[PDB]
Amino acid sequence: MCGTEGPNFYVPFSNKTGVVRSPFEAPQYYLAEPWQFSMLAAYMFLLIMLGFPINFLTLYVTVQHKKLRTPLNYILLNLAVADLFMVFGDFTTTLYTSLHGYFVFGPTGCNLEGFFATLGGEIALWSLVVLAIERYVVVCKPMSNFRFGENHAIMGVAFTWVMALACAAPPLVGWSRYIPEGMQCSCGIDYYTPHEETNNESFVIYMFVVHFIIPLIVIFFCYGQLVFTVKEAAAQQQESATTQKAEKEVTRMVIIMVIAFLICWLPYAGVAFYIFTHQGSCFGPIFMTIPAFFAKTSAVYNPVIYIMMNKQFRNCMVTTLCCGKN
Amino acid sequence: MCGTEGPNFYVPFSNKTGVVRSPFEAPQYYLAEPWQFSMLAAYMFLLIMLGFPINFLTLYVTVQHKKLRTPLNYILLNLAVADLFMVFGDFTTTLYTSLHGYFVFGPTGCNLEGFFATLGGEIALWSLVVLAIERYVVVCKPMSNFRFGENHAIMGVAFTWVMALACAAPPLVGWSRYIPEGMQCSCGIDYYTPHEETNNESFVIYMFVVHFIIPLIVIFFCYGQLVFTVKEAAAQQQESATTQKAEKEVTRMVIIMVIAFLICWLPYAGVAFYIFTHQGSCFGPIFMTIPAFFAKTSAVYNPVIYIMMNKQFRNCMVTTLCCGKN
Ligand SMILES: *[C@@H]1O[C@H](CO)[C@@H](O[C@@H]2O[C@H](CO)[C@@H](O[C@@H]3O[C@H](CO)[C@@H](O)[C@H](O[C@H]4O[C@H](CO)[C@@H](O)[C@H](O)[C@@H]4O)[C@@H]3O)[C@H](O)[C@H]2NC(C)=O)[C@H](O)[C@H]1NC(C)=O
Ligand SMILES: *[C@@H]1O[C@H](CO)[C@@H](O[C@@H]2O[C@H](CO)[C@@H](O[C@@H]3O[C@H](CO)[C@@H](O)[C@H](O[C@H]4O[C@H](CO)[C@@H](O)[C@H](O)[C@@H]4O)[C@@H]3O)[C@H](O)[C@H]2NC(C)=O)[C@H](O)[C@H]1NC(C)=O
Ligand SMILES: CCCCCCCCO[C@@H]1O[C@H](CO)[C@@H](O)[C@H](O)[C@H]1O
Ligand SMILES: CCCCCCCCO[C@@H]1O[C@H](CO)[C@@H](O)[C@H](O)[C@H]1O
Ligand SMILES: *C(=O)CCCCCCCCCCCCCCC
Ligand SMILES: *C(=O)CCCCCCCCCCCCCCC
Repeated sequence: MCGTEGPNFYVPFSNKTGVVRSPFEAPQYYLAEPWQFSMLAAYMFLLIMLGFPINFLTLYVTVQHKKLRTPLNYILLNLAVADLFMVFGDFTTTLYTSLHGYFVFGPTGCNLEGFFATLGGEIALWSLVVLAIERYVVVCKPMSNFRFGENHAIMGVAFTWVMALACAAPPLVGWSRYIPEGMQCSCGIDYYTPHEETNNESFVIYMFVVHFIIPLIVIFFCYGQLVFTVKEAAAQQQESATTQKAEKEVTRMVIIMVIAFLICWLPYAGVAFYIFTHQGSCFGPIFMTIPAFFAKTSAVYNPVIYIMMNKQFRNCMVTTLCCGKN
Repeated sequence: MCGTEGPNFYVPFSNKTGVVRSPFEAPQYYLAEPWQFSMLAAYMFLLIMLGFPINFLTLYVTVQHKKLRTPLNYILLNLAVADLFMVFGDFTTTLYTSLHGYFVFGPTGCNLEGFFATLGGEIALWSLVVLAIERYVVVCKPMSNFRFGENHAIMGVAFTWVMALACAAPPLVGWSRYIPEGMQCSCGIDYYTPHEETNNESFVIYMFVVHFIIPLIVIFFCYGQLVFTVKEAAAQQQESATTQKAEKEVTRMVIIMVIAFLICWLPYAGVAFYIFTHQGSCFGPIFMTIPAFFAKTSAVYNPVIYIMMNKQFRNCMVTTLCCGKN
């Protein structure tokens, strides 16, 4: 028996020595050295310092450039706000609590911080999904005589909110639950503990399917079709060298988008799966931190991929940074 | 009497309570809370995470692009290596010692770490100086029938090394000295203490003049003349719109370069001056950290200004990041 448990938590450490305390009450420095708690904080510092400017800039530059506000960009803006929730509801809090060596906000603080930290990265997730669907619709033109417009773009955004609530809201009401995780400075969904009172098991499956498999499939299909439609067109168009460039560009970019999605969600998926099927086994606090390290950083690399590498967004950004010129 | 002193150090705190320990021996958590030591470490993390890629990339991209290696770029490469010394000899060490709450490497560790941390930012300093001189020489053509070439560029680089040793080497031999500074996790020149055995006073003046005033003057003169020569040419050339752009660009860039130089060196200068003329007065550990916060970060913003905003370097960089294309 690998850890110690209580009404609202599970500490990944054995109380055989009597040292273990509530992660809501005293420091966890038996889980990890304090410098490791600092490093956790250092990381949380990095992600704020990078995540905030680049995501906030996105909103800001949109306000400055009329060229940018187009129904197809609505979802990208959604991404940037979602990333901000991640930045404030998650990274900063965790910067704060890590520096105490435990989650100082108690169980309600855990529900809140967990809800927003989940709501943030889930909106971001479904945004990447919705974007792919639209680009598929717009570029592949699967349904004839359909022009994508502002009203569709709204639903696409609202869809992310519904889907993200369909994930983050249930633990607040008793399907799974939020508990401190890893080094116990941050709160997340309990996918690793078979807590029957909240039916944690049925939820992790529902998560694995609806919030992982569905996204992975949609994202592959949609972009799959795209790299098809575009490679097709170029082969029928070879007298055009620009067109040849375009097909090249798009492919590369989709490879990046697809790889990026995996780097973000694979570890959380691989780990959740492994634990589910390895149930008798002991999983340390740091290791539990790893798939989180991966997903959290997406709040930096997503807008670099999806915004900064965008021709339109970058120029407006470069213009604004340089105070109106260039 | 504001602090406590010992053979190799000065702690900015009063031993009237008997709590003060050697910064080479035990934690300084009476100087500042531990979370503040973490934050110091977080900052040191930021500067490595940003400072290393962008400075190392510079060296690397030069290796990949023949277009870049030109005598006028030698000094820029010097800048990037100097910034690296700052990154490894300073930021990482300080990341390490901060996490102990004192300088764990003892006085010899203090001499080393101080020497390299000084040598780094001083090479960087004189690089910005040398660059300005060359650009003045090349653009203003003050001396007729002179073409700048590889051999001049070498001396320019070597000059930075001589000048930086003319600064960093004396404290190792008894003109001033290296002691832990601020929160006592890092070592620097002792400009704040009137330690007569090493003649700290005559050195801070020599520093203030030779390593601050001289740089400030040269940098203003040289770039002053440049924004003159270029504004002159455009006024005589107005039928050319490109030329009009150029004069605009250069001016803006010099404003940035000049402002940047001040942001880096003004606080260290203002503080050193104030302390010199305010000698009876007490200066806290954190405040002593401030002008260092400013100068250290230049290891990030200098190569952004001087390298990434360079048309030539950026493109090669953008090419290399994207794995040969675009
Ligand atoms: C991990 O292990 C440690 C050790 O098992 C455990 O800490 C212990 O918790 C109990 C509470 O359940 C503490 O017991 C108290 O001890 C003090 C005496 O110093 C008293 O204040 C308390 O007495 C009251 O309660 C007793 C019965 O529960 C009655 O006998 C008495 O009349 C009072 O009503 C009580 O004995 C105990 O001190 C700690 N021990 C240590 C070493 O901290 C901890 O709870 C575990 N962690 C987790 C995560 O569950
Ligand atoms: C800031 O203040 C504190 C308090 O003033 C100061 O720490 C003290 O340093 C002295 C050493 O100079 C320590 O004295 C030792 O105490 C222990 C007893 O616990 C003994 O090991 C030592 O005895 C030897 O030395 C004595 C004379 O120096 C002889 O009488 C004896 O025979 C032995 O030779 C010695 O007394 C003292 O314990 C600490 N006190 C505290 C509270 O830590 C500290 O040095 C100051 N910091 C700085 C930066 O200078
Ligand atoms: C940058 C934001 C910094 C926020 C405050 C960090 C405060 C850490 O606070 C410290 O936590 C310790 C337990 O670990 C307590 O014992 C100390 O009394 C408490 O001061
Ligand atoms: C990322 C690099 C982390 C390097 C190691 C940091 C080690 C901090 O180490 C700790 O310092 C304490 C005093 O402050 C000592 O009391 C502890 O015993 C020691 O483990
Ligand atoms: C060849 O095609 C290599 C191409 C792709 C490079 C894509 C880089 C995206 C980087 C996003 C930001 C990542 C780091 C975030 C750190 C917190
Ligand atoms: C109008 O001209 C505003 C123009 C200048 C912006 C120049 C920005 C340079 C930034 C360099 C890197 C700074 C941050 C380093 C953080 C560690």
